Amino acid sequence: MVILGVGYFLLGLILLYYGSDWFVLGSERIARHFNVSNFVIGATVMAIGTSLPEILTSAYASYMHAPGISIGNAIGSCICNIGLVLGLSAIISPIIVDKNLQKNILVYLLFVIFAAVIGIDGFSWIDGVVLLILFIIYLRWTVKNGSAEIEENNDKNNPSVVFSLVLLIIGLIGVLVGAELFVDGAKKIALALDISDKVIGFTLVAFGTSLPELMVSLAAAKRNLGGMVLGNVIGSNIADIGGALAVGSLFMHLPAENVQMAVLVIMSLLLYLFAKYSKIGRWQGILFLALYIIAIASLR
Ligand SMILES: CCCCCCCCCCCCCCC
Ligand code: NA
Ligand code: NA
Repeated sequence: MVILGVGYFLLGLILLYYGSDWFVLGSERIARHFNVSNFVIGATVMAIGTSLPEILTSAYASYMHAPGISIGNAIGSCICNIGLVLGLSAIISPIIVDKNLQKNILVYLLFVIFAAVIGIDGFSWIDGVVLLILFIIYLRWTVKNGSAEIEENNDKNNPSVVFSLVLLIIGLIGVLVGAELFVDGAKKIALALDISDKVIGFTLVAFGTSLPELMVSLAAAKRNLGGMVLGNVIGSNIADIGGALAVGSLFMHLPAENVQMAVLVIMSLLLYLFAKYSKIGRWQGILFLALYIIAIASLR
């Protein structure tokens, strides 16, 4: 069993590594094809793609009468995206945020503050419907503001668009399967070593759901695509709240997570202030990483 486990683990790392880059490359080309910014493609296609694990996990957990895990994982993912993912990415490729993207981050901040407020006494299915609708509105508003598309499908290099789309799809298949092989491999190794417990198990799952955002953003950062990185942090958090958290609330009332929500609000405000008045570079990234470390050391 340890052999299959090692095999799954290594293969997962390989698929994550090359899949993340193919996903980024395909997504960037697609953005160019359809006259939208990297932020837009990051906040829509890439964000949703990489958040599929959180959404499925939250749905499953709530359906299995574990709403605490459902909301814990969703908000935990948001803290990870800003703290670890953006933190690492900012150092690799410092990001200067233009005016239009600043506006988008501000709207993101309003969304998070709104969710924190209505979730003070937990989330009901009605809160979830509301958050889901706002999720949809955000996406359309983001696409419309970030698209200077001024041509029809007949104006494009359609065979090139096909290649880009296939690269994107295969990339995404790579990162999602890779993330799952990683988790299952590590679980098999832990089981084989007789060191598996529920703490290690849930830690493995929680981190597994975040591996796609992590690898994709790092891949984007190494290619100096800061707008894509930023899009795929902001969009993932909204998809995690408007999508993963909301869908969880549809199966069961979710318990309040006021401490984690407060942390997310503060990190979001920080992110906005940096975007608006400075940059998201080395010491901003250092700060975000320090806050993430404090979070994983002290949050229950
Ligand atoms: C860059 C990848 C390096 C992998 C190094 C692996 C060393 C042995 C790791 C055992 C991990 C066990 C994980 C489940 C507890
Ligand atoms: Na995502
Ligand atoms: Na994810």
